[PDB]
Amino acid sequence: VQSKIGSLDNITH
Amino acid sequence: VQSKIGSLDNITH
Amino acid sequence: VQSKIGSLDNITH
Amino acid sequence: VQSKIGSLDNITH
Amino acid sequence: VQSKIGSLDNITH
Amino acid sequence: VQSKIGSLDNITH
Amino acid sequence: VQSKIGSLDNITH
Amino acid sequence: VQSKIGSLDNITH
Amino acid sequence: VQSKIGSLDNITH
Amino acid sequence: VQSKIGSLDNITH
Amino acid sequence: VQSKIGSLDNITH
Amino acid sequence: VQSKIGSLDNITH
Amino acid sequence: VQSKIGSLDNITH
Amino acid sequence: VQSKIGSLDNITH
Amino acid sequence: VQSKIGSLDNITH
Amino acid sequence: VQSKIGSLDNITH
Amino acid sequence: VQSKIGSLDNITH
Amino acid sequence: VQSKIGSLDNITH
Amino acid sequence: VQSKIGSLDNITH
Amino acid sequence: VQSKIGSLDNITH
Amino acid sequence: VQSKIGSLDNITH
Amino acid sequence: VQSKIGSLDNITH
Amino acid sequence: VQSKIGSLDNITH
Amino acid sequence: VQSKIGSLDNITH
Repeated sequence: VQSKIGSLDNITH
Repeated sequence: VQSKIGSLDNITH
Repeated sequence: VQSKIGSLDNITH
Repeated sequence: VQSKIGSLDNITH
Repeated sequence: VQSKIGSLDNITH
Repeated sequence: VQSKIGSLDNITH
Repeated sequence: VQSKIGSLDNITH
Repeated sequence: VQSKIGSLDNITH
Repeated sequence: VQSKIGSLDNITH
Repeated sequence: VQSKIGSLDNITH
Repeated sequence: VQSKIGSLDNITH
Repeated sequence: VQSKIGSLDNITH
Repeated sequence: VQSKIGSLDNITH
Repeated sequence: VQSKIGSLDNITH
Repeated sequence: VQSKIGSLDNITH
Repeated sequence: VQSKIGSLDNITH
Repeated sequence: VQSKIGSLDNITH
Repeated sequence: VQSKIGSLDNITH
Repeated sequence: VQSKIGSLDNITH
Repeated sequence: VQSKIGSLDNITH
Repeated sequence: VQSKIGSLDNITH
Repeated sequence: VQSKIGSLDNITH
Repeated sequence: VQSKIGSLDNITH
Repeated sequence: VQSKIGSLDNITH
């Protein structure tokens, strides 16, 4: 509700 | 409800 | 509710 | 679950 | 589930 | 669960 | 009852 | 009852 | 009852 | 069995 | 069994 | 069994 | 079972 | 079981 | 069981 | 179950 | 079940 | 269960 | 209900 | 209810 | 209820 | 459900 | 559920 | 549930 997910998994390989 | 997903998996390989 | 997740796992390999 | 009730009964006299 | 009730009964006299 | 009740009965006389 | 309601599931293998 | 309701499922293999 | 309600599950393998 | 399961009842007299 | 399970009842007289 | 489980009852006289 | 009803109602006006 | 009802109501006006 | 009811109500006006 | 088993009802109005 | 089994009903108006 | 078993009801109005 | 079992097994040996 | 069991097993040996 | 067991096992040996 | 309700079973072996 | 309700069982071995 | 309610069991061995 009225929320934001910027990211969950930011993997740099 | 009135929410935003910018991204879930941002993989840089 | 009215919350934000910037990130959960930031892995640099 | 992630719901909302603005009102149920709006009675005027 | 992710629903909304704006009102149920709007009664005026 | 992550819900909200703004009001149930709004009665005026 | 024995449900998956209003949830998010992210799985990276 | 034994349902998947209002959910998101992201799977990356 | 025996449900997954309003939850987030992130799994990285 | 003879239940009101996940229902909405609105009765106005 | 003869229950009100996850329901909403609104009765106005 | 003959219970009110996770329900909302609103009664206005 | 092996019973007798002589009468039930004897009403006189 | 092996019983008798002579009468139940004897009403006179 | 092996019982008798002579009468229950004997009302006179 | 919720029955009228081997009973006698006498109603006078 | 929800039956009238071996019963006697006498109604007088 | 919730029955009227082997009982007698006499009602006079 | 209002029944009777005279016998079930009559074994002579 | 209002019943009677005369016998169940009558064994002669 | 209002019943009677004369006997259950009548064994002669 | 998977019950013996109002039944009679006689087994002789 | 998986019950003996209002039943009679006679077993002879 | 997995009960003997209002029943009769006679076992002869």
